[PDB]
Amino acid sequence: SEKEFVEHARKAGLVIPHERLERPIHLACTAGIFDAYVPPEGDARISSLSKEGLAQRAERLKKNVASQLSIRKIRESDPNFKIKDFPEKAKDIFIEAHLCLNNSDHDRLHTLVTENCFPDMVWDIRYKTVRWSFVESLEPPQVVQVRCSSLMNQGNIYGQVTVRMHTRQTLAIYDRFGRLMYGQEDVPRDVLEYVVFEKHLVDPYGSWRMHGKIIPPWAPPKQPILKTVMIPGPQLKPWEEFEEPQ
Amino acid sequence: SQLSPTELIEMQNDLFNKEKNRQLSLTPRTEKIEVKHVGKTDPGTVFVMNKNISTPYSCAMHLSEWYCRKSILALVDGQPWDMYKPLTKSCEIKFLTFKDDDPGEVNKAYWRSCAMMMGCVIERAFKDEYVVSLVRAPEVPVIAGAFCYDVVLDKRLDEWMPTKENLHSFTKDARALIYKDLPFETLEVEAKVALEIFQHNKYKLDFIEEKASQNPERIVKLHRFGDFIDVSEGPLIPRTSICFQYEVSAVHNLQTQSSLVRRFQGLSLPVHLRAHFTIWNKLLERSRKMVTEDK
Amino acid sequence: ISRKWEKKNKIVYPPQLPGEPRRPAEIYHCRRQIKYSKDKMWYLAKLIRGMSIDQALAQLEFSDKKGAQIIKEVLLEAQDMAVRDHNVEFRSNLYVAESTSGRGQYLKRIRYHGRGRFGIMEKVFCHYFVKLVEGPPPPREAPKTAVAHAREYIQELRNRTITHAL
Amino acid sequence: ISHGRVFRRLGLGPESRIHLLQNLLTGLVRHERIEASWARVDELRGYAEKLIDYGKLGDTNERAMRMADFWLTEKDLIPKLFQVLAPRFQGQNGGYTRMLQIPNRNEQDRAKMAVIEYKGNCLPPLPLPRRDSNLTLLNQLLQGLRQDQEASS
Amino acid sequence: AAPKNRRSIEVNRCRRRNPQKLIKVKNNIDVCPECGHLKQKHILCGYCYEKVRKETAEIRRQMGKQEGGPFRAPTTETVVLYSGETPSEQDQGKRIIERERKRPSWFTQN
Amino acid sequence: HGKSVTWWDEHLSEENVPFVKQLVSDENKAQLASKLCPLKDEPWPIHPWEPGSSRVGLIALKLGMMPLWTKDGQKHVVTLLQVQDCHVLKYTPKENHNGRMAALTVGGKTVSHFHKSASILEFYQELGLPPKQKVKIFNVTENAVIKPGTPLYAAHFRPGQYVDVTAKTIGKGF
Ligand SMILES: [Mg+2]
Ligand SMILES: [Mg+2]
Ligand SMILES: [Mg+2]
Ligand SMILES: [Mg+2]
Ligand SMILES: [Mg+2]
Ligand SMILES: [Mg+2]
Ligand SMILES: [Mg+2]
Ligand SMILES: [Zn+2]
Repeated sequence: SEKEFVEHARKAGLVIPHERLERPIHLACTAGIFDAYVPPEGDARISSLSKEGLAQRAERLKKNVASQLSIRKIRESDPNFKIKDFPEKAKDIFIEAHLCLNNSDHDRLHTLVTENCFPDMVWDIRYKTVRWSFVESLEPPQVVQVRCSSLMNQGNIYGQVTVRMHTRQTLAIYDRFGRLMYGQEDVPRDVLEYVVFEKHLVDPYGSWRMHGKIIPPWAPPKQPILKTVMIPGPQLKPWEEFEEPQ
Repeated sequence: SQLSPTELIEMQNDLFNKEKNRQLSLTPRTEKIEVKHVGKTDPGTVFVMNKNISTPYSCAMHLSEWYCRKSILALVDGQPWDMYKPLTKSCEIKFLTFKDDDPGEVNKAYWRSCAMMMGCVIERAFKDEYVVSLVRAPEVPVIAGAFCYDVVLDKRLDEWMPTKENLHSFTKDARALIYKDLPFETLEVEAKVALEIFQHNKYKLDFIEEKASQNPERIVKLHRFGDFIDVSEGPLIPRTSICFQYEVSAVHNLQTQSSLVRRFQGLSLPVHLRAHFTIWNKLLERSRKMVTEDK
Repeated sequence: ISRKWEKKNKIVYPPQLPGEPRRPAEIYHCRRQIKYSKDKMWYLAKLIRGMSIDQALAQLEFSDKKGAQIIKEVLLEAQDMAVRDHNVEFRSNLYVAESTSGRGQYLKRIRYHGRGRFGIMEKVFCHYFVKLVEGPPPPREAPKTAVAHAREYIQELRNRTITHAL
Repeated sequence: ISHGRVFRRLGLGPESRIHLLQNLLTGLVRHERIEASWARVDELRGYAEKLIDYGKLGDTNERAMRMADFWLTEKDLIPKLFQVLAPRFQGQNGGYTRMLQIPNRNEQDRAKMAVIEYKGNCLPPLPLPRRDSNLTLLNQLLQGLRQDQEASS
Repeated sequence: AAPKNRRSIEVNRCRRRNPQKLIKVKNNIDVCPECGHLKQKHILCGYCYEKVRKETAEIRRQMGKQEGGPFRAPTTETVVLYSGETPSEQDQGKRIIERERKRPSWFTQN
Repeated sequence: HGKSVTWWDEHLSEENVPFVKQLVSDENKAQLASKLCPLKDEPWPIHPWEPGSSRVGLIALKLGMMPLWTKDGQKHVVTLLQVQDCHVLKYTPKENHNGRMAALTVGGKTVSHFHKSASILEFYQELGLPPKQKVKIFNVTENAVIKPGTPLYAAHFRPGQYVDVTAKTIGKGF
């Protein structure tokens, strides 16, 4: 008669077990972004100008003091690094990383995107079906700025490169039942992004990995979704009356 | 013109659908409109609907099935609105039922809708050898005996009052229309296009011109359910199946120096407000009496 | 133990070609190890088969069974999954396609009678399974009319052939 | 065979039946609104109607005082009955109390509840079932009959 | 007595699923006009009554603090007044109950 | 369509509930008082009495019991049976009911319209009488047929006659 149940699952955390790790956790990439680049509000109109856009961006590279120090830091840490050749490598990484999501291959995506970027592009589309393609690139990519941070705890240096890319993409997200959800397939919408890359310099391997994606505050709103949503009203307990803010 | 009754109905449906596609094509992209629910029951609810394709019935479906069945007329801002006419701009919505303390707007709409059903039955009851011309549906208050519809009949059908069986035949046809579930579709149509729809009916053309004179934009409202198209003023109930008790009471004669109009009167009650058999017969007798209220 | 109802929500269908009929949504939800009994829970499950979710909740709102509250929680939390995890708009457009009750793991105890005798007591646990499908509820079948019976009987008399004929 | 029996078997017998209604009636006088089982509240309605009738007799009538002595088990309620409840009810003859069916208690027993109260109590009003307004479609049709009937007759 | 044979599942299913033993549906469910919740036609709304009961308890709790003794009861009528209100001429001569919250909508002053 | 249950007093407003009660009440008095001329509304022909003929019974209400004494000093107990509203409802031909005697239908006391079936209310509307509580079938020969709608009174029985009584006894349960 004396038989009872087992296996009740709960997640409990304390400070003591976390401080008793014999081998400290090793992080391949930093968590946050050191400095967020602030593009001027006129980039939506400068992008239609060829000479003005290229010349202005080139000056910003050669005039920043902190950026030039970071560029020299990468050169000293690792030779054979060229700023001119970087955007073509960054452009190919961007295309390859998204094509991995189309094929839902996670093994390749781990090498392309970083640890802080992987959950954002996988979590939501885990059970969905997306179809992403590249058609054109109206403006060649430009390097915006380069930053570095020296963590004296272990001597690790991370080199973040911010790249502004004007891309023409065709995005269509399908529901798990096979019905269309977000966008069409044959519309080449023009999109602009400020992709931030990251590379570990102390690591002898040190692959170039995409770190984050920065959207300008004044960016146009994204295309509306097909599904209709309803924002629920405030749940009211019986002894509380509704108040209308104005 | 030589148009059989089947062809003239088909012509109007093709014309009505062609106008409907034009209105849909006027909106190339789906635009999101924020609708705030100012109803007593559920304040603070915000809807995000699509422009010109989202109807308040679809707005009600987000809440529960109770709003789908109880609600009859929606109140966009302060203007009465049908439950199958698509929304246009961001606004505030409220649902009105029969149970509310001021069902005056809903009561008028129900009285208008039942008049339209009688016109469909009357038009498609006489043989093709006789000509039936629908004039209008005069606006009578619910406090009167019953709703009335004016129909012009053939010149050789002047000395003919329908018998008791003939009057009951209209009710049986009306109940058959109630049996099938046919939604009411509301469309805003330009005045000249409306004249094309009602080319055969001289009286309808005069009615369209009179209504178009009250609006600077020369815009009129058309309502279609099933295969019948008619011009009416004000909104209508969303569904045909709302009516439960329907009956054609009697007919009356109004002779004018230019023409003779037949006034068909009938009394109806909805599913929600159905009455007892004893009360229904008492109300049916009053509907037999003449109703005279035009202005 | 067996847990296959939970894994039915992970099935991903291939994308639909344009022009094909819209695929109605299917939501699978269940609750494990409910203290209510298996047979008692069945009557509640039989009640709400084929009804829309809004009227299914209304019937279980006023039911006095202890399992009425348990089932109502399951439907409410399954409705939230349908409108959020799935792209099911019109949260009132769902109907209970299938509901049933299974048996869980029982605990055995000793029940005393007297004269030194005893009886084994079974603590009863049951599971509840519900599947919600987007769309209006299907129409319930009406009983066969007089003409339907006559048509079948005449058809039956017309299928007859000479038995052991040639 | 319970033909003609208007009373109900409650508690442990005829004596316990009175005492159960004695405690309920005392709570009803002090608080002016109590809720209990529907069967017990229905029985309590009959006594609460006649207790006010004894209160109207007066503070000097000996029978009323002895009757109120037994039923009001708390001795600070007798002055209240003869000086608050009795003076308040002078117009109506039998419309002293209201009974409405409260939903079932949220407990295991799932009993049928009822709420009993006195008219004009100093408490928030109960959500009484309100009838349809005269502007409703059915009422408007019937008002047409009355206006026509009163016009001729 | 003891059973003679085991009941087959075919017989048990007929008995356990007879229409009498099934749960009957309820057709007297309606939406409350005031709060929009569910209630039966002959039963007061559960949400509205719970709204009243919570307020009644607060009023009675204030009365208890105004009569410390267990056998202290007023000999006069009682009137409840909320914030921003003063007793009327007809309300004089009666005990006053003060509540800090604003007067509720459902509660009606006379 | 799961239509909700309804009753006559559900949708009636407080200002119309007294009106509807007056409306039906006035109809009953007009209908009952219009049937008080059986011989002035073209009745069926009346035949003289013949041997072996059967008359039409009534439907009455049992009030109570009283003691009664005869001229020889003996004591008897009499039961007060009151006829409240008795009208013949319908007549069935001889060959359609039994084949030997015709059937005459008699109703009971007046009841409310609001609690009867649709067919029952419709049946009385055609005749023009308020609904009855209990309806019984009487076997009557062809020479004693009465036009439906003819009122009947307690004078139908003259003192000195022996009569039968049929009614449901007192139910004592299980
Ligand atoms: Mg022992
Ligand atoms: Mg055993
Ligand atoms: Mg066992
Ligand atoms: Mg009894
Ligand atoms: Mg007991
Ligand atoms: Mg009683
Ligand atoms: Mg009995
Ligand atoms: Zn409520």
